[PDB]
Amino acid sequence: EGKITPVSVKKVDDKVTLYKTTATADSDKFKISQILTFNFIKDKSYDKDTLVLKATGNINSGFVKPNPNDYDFSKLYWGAKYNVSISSQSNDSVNVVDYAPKNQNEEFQVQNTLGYTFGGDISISNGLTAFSETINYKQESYRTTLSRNTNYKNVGWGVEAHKIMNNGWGPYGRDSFHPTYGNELFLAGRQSSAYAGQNFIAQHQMPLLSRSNFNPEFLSVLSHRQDGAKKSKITVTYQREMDLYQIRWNGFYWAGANYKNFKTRTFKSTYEIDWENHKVKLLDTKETENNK
Ligand SMILES: C[N+](C)(C)CCOP(=O)(O)O
Repeated sequence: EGKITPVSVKKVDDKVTLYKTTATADSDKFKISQILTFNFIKDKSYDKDTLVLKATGNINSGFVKPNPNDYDFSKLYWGAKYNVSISSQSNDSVNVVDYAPKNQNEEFQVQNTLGYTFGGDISISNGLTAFSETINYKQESYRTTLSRNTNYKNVGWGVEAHKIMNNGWGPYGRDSFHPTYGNELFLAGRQSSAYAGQNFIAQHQMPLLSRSNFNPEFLSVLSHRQDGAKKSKITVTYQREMDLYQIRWNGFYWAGANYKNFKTRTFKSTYEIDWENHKVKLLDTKETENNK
């Protein structure tokens, strides 16, 4: 649910003209917000039309705190992985050619610059030309990877829990497991004389992405061959994988268990890109849930 701004035009040289329009689609229910800025680059010195899409917005973590009254067993849900996907769903003249980030990255702050040079050259550099854009996001304790299904018409990224320190313990991940204590990701004490509901570390000691939200900044470059249809379809998906983290007292010690992607919340928008008129039109939005 949202709006699409009118198109703004910026004539660079006599060769290049930039056109921009921003679309916003939201899921109030899942607390996901997609802000999509389509930058069309018309370059007379290049035999292809270029589109630089910047995807920003918000994806809530889906965090659910534990019931403090839980005595011997308790659980909480946390935002373990954020997935953003872009797909060219029609028109064989259109392909996904470049993107940022373009490689795995576990730095606390991801910063990249994408530049377009007169003549068609796309360059991506680390840190913050006829056109330029940047991506900047914080992902402390998490790691960004390029989705396995990335190909000539598809690009995706995953921002997943990676190296999470408890106090000085760790690092722990979605898969860590101690032969005795299980996954200790958010376990406060192995022998705590406490209610289970009160034996997790505090929210402020957990990564911001795990208990708050993720503010994505991703860039995808689509190329149009200048032959065939002027319009094409594109889908943009924002998703969170929520893990069920639970702790239990067995009479002797505390042990933890993390169920990976136990709950999934997904928001997908479908737009029709009009490469001739530098506009986009919302065709559909779809909210989908998975609950194991
Ligand atoms: C914090 N931890 C539960 C992951 C490791 C053990 O801590 P502790 O029970 O020795 O205080």
